[PDB]
Amino acid sequence: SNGRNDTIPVLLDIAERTGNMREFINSPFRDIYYRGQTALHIAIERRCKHYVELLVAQGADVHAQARGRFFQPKDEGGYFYFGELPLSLAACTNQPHIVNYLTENPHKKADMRRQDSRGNTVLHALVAIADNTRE
Amino acid sequence: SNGRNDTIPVLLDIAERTGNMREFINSPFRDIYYRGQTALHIAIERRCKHYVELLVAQGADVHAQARGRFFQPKDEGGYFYFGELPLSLAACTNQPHIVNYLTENPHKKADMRRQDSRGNTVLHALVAIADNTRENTKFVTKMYDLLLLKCARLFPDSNLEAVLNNDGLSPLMMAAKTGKIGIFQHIIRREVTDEDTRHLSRKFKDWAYGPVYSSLYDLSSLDTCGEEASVLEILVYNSKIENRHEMLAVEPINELLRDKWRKFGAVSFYINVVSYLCAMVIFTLTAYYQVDYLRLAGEVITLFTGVLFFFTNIKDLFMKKCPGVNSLFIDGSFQLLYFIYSVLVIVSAALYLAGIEAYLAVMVFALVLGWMNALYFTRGLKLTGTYSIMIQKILFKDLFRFLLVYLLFMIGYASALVSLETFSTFLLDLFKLTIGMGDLEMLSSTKYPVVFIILLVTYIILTFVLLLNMLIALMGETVGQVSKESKHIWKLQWATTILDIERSFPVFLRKAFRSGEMVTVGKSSDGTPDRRWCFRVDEVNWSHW
Amino acid sequence: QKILFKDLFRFLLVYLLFMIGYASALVSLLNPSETFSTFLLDLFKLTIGMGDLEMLSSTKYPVVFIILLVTYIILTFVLLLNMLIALMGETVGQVSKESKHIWKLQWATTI
Ligand SMILES: Cc1nc(C)c(-c2csc(Nc3ccc(C(=O)N4[C@@H]5CC[C@H]4CN(c4ncc(C(F)(F)F)cn4)C5)cn3)n2)s1
Repeated sequence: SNGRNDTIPVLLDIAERTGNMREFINSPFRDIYYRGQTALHIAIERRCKHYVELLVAQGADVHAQARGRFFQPKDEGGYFYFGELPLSLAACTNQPHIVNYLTENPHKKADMRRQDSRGNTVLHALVAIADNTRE
Repeated sequence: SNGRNDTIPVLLDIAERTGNMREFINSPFRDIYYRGQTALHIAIERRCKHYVELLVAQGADVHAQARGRFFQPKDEGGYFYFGELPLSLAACTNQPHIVNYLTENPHKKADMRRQDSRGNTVLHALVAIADNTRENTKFVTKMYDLLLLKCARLFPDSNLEAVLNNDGLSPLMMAAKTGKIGIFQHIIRREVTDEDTRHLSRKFKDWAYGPVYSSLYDLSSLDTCGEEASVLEILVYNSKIENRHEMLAVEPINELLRDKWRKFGAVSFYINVVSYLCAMVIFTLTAYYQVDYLRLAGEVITLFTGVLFFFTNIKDLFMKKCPGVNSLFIDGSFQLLYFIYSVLVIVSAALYLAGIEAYLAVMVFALVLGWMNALYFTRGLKLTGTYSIMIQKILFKDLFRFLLVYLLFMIGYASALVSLETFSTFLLDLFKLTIGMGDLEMLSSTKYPVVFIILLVTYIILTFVLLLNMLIALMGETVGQVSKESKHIWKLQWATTILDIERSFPVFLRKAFRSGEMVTVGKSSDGTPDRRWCFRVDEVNWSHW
Repeated sequence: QKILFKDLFRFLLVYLLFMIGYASALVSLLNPSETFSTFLLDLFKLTIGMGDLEMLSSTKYPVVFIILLVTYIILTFVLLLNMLIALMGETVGQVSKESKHIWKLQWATTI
């Protein structure tokens, strides 16, 4: 709410003492509709640059796959197909700052050449999301 | 003058000296035109704030009923209807400061729930004054919001919009029936984001994932399973036809009609059509034989269909009926055809039992009118609905007044031509001649071989060329302008068919096929969830994030 | 092809519907079985005006039969000709640009 939530820093502070920091920021939702969507996907689609920076600073993942039925083309019975990668999600939601940060960061960067399950790269996803409008 | 006269405070001082201040500043004009307009109404309508504050300071009256004939709707013979309250008058003249002050003031305040002699609240008055213009709809919607929110903050109870007038109409159905796109559309997709006053909204934000926004429209009054007054039935039946199309094309209504179609509407119609075609085939087979037991069963089936149509047409009298439905193509035009076909069938049966030999003529007329009736069921597709609308327009035009007076023109010119029982014979001969199957043998018996020659040439000219040209030009004028209202009245016909199918179902069947879904859209007093029958409409927008 | 698809089927459907209904109604006034083909042929001939009305006098009631024939002729001819003319005019005044756009497609296809 209101662009910030102070709980996450304390939650990560607890998690690192629990000794599961690599496993903590990872959540392949067993549900069919939300299969593979980790916390980085949520942080990116919420347009929260600071939280994306924080989560990638802990070194979780930059190549997580959003394989759920929700994350499928409308022809297959989905609602939003952006590719299946956090970089593809950032590119398909019009977040240039997130794309820039994910491409050039010290911790871990997602290569633009990576292909999802369908083989689509970031540009294939950008083509898929585009409709013949102006904005 | 110049916004201030200094005589008012002095006169009020004299009045308070005289000890009649309650009766001094109160002016129930006994004139029939101004029956009730007190000084507060005059102060407010002059766009003056300091004087209205000054007069209301001593507490004269704030709920004065301006029952005058001048303060009545233009349809009743007035010139300005604003409700009948100073608060409603201030709200109907775009005076946000006056309406603000009249509510949050120490001395005396006007409750927004108060109703005039018509039962109209201030929101009803705002709906009544609104028309379909930008500079009007702007402040009407803005101050309708303002008033709804203000009545929501104070009195944490049922919203002001839930108060019905003496006709049972809330502002929503009042706007739907009277035909205002502005306030009606604003109410339909009303979204309030404040936490305290959130239950007032009618369009929610169920879920969102980047550039996809699944909004959740409310169907509190749009779709009611019979046991309430509904906006949709009023829109389709009781509204201003001049402006009915633009209000059936709003966000929930059109997709709600499509959902009803897909659910039961389209499939009821196909069951409804195939049955009528089968009945028409059975009736044709029965007529072709006029085995006798089988054709008697077919005749019984035909009589059953005829009596069903007769009961359907008669039962409408005790229901929504008696408009000027003689020219409307919203199933009003086909309703008279239904009734005529049923009456022909019934009269044929009666003459079949009364011994009159003219039974078969009426029965065959019933069969042919029944096939022209089977032409009705092409409303299921726009490509065929437009064709049906055009062909029915021509049938409702071609055979009527101009063709009728064309027959009368034949009558008159036959009467003029005869003899410068022979009248009827010459009439038949001329009728055959005009089509081309007649003969010119009448020239021999003419007493004047001159005059008639040129006269017959002129008669042929007018009867054939002129009438054919004007008849063709009739559809020539129609088509170019009606290319769009063809589909407009097609939409009206489709919606009317869906709603008429829906009514015939029992209440439990309507609830079984009820559209939308129950959603907990928020919290209320005592933590009770808002269980509103809502209608999801998924959307997409790459402009706001 | 556009006229054959969208318009020819509707015209034929309406024409056959009216013809079958009215022909069955007229046969309902028969006097004795196999007269279906001959009666349909004579009605079709009378539609343009080349037919014979010899069988008309054999019916019991001449007035209603003649009136119904007149209604058949006027309604079918006027309505069907008017709908043909109106639909073709509207099509050629509306989708000429769409046909222009289309022709390019099979031109490129042929290439
Ligand atoms: C201009 C007009 N004036 C009047 C008075 C009109 C009028 C009134 S009733 C009527 N014509 C009727 C009446 C009754 C029925 C009928 O038995 N039904 C309806 C609803 C349930 C049941 C089966 N059906 C159906 N249910 C689900 C599907 C699914 F599988 F797709 F889900 C498919 N089909 C349709 C059909 N048609 N016409 S019309």
